[PDB]
Amino acid sequence: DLYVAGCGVWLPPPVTTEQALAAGHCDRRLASSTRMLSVAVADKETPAEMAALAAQTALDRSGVAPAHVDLVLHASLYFQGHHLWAPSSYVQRVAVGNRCPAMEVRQVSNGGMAALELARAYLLAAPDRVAALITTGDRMHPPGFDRWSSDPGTVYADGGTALVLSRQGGFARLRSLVTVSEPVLEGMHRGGHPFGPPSPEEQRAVDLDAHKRAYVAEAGSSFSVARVSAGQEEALTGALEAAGAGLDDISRVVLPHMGWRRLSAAYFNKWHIQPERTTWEFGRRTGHLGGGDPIAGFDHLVGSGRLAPGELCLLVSVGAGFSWSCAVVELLERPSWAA
Amino acid sequence: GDLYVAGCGVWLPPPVTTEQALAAGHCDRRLASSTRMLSVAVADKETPAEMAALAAQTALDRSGVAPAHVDLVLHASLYFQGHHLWAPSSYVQRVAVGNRCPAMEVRQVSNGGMAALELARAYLLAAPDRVAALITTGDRMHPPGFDRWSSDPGTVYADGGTALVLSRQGGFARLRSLVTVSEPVLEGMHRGGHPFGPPSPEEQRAVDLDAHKRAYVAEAGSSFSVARVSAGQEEALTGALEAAGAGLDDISRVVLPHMGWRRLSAAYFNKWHIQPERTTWEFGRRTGHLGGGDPIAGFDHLVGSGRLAPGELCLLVSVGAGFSWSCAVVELLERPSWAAA
Ligand SMILES: CCC(=O)NCCNC(=O)CCNC(=O)[C@H](O)C(C)(C)COP(=O)(O)O
Ligand SMILES: CCC(=O)NCCNC(=O)CCNC(=O)[C@H](O)C(C)(C)COP(=O)(O)O
Repeated sequence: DLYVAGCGVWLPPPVTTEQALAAGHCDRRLASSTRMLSVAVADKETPAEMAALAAQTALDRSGVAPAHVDLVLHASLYFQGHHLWAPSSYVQRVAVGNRCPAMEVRQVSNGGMAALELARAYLLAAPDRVAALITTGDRMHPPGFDRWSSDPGTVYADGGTALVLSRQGGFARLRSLVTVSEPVLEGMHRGGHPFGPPSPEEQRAVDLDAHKRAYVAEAGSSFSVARVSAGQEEALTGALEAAGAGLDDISRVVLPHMGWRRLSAAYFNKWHIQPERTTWEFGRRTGHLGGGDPIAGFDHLVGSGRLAPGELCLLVSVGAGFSWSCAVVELLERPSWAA
Repeated sequence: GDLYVAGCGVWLPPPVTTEQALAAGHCDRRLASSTRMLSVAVADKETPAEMAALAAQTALDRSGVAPAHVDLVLHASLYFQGHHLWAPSSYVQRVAVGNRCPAMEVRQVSNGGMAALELARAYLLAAPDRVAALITTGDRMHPPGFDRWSSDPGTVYADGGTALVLSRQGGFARLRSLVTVSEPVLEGMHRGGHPFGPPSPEEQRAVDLDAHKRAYVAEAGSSFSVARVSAGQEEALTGALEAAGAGLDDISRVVLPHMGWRRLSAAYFNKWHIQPERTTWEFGRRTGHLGGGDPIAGFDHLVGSGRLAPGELCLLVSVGAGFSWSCAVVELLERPSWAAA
């Protein structure tokens, strides 16, 4: 199989829900239903800057030489700051210093696990390949984005994450990785008829709620909820089965950093697992890093010593489209940078 | 090189002539002359993923490959896809494939099609039972954010979609080589901020790549910039030729980016001493730059117009800001039924 050789995050200072309420960015009803405590917010740091910083951390920990990094993939879900510019080449220039292929991979909030899929294949496609770097980075600022209200129920963070995947060795083994696609749901996140062509553009601003309501009215709530539930179930069961494990075999579940209401509907009141078995407390203080959530969550569990050698971790990620990815990761040893 | 091209296609909206552009004040006479563009495909109502999906329907139908045999869908683009936090690749998959393999975006600015081809090749090769992959491109380069004539003087940007179906099973052409080169020292040329510092957080509402280029060159040096670009292009060319066991003289047709005449002459005609008549120059100058899509559209043109004969070799040439370069040698095995004589 493949190994996680390194990982890291770069998170700008948090803004608390209390500060957000006082600043008017946020209403009480939303604070209450999401149960968020705080979210990382950048000042001047741009998406690729934060990704390269996380990447520098992940690479240092991995100890992998630049020449053994055979691919760089940068994932993100929002504007990277400069049109017709190569943010992955920035990540490569600053964090890696080598000349392998560097490109972007996007799959909305599932982008990190999507990049992991392509990185796994790339490493397996040739016998001499060693490692791949995956990064994520996003800066969810005005004018085009409202971290509290553009997609109500999820509060968006600024920051970067990174993971080093390796065929040679590492502190954890990737026991399975399964990705599920249900493209009938793609219209849920755009204008135009759900089952026809998209409408004309909308750069500022992001308003996901209206598009969802329109989708549901056309396809029906029954259809929408059932297709979403089914896709999530396929990813879970596929990943667990591929790893020879059941959900009871899992010590910690890395969930997306969504608000409480969404996490309860999707996971807690569905799978009947307890919050303490998940990254809920970490996520509710961090915010949604898009495709980066499973990397940030795994890094936190490992870094804080909350995952022990021999224990299995389940990564859970979902993106508009829809796409789902689940992965089972086995911790082999506590890395030197952990507690 | 045991991969095949099984299908390809394009969907191009109606052309706007340079004459129309000149009359509209979108183009000046100096630019028209220097680029020698005749026309550019321009979309009216069509959006990027819509055009990509149309090209994919064409590519898939031509390939005869079953949707179930499509194991990966990659959609490449260089500009805003029309909706944020929305998945254009899933639109492409819903409309053109109707299957449930992974579907995602790959970007590498104007090298995005070949970058997707690199990842698709690896994906197909990574498990013994995988069959085909679909790569698409699509962009719509409209005002106010973009000026297709002036945002990047020297290249005129097109709206349109392209698609290619790659297969391990079989197809009408064989992928003999594909090589990608990366020179990330050049990344600053296409953004604000210091070339060797962090990107500026100040967004440039109207894209002006010429301003960014001038700032980069003033800092990194003109000589350094030209040479590093030249070298990257040379590495990709020679690498792809060597990997295919071929020399430039063995290549019957060259698919070049749809840049303006001045750029093509500097980068290719006066450098490689190859004939414009041996390239897709005439097709490109009527189509415009489709970003990562050029090599697909150019290859599609050559095959569909019957200009490539069985046994003959084709060189695909692609470059993107970053910079990244990709070249590929494709061998035509048979004239596909959808082609002309
Ligand atoms: C950045 C956008 C993105 O990719 N988000 C990940 C996908 N979005 C979600 O998973 C949010 C949860 N939404 C759903 O499960 C379905 O769409 C529902 C259940 C039909 C509506 O959800 P709701 O808005 O009520 O929370
Ligand atoms: C922005 C879309 C995109 O990715 N385009 C591919 C990269 N851009 C180009 O290749 C344009 C040609 N530019 C170059 O060859 C180098 O930048 C030079 C040689 C340093 C300056 O070229 P010029 O702008 O004078 O034509």
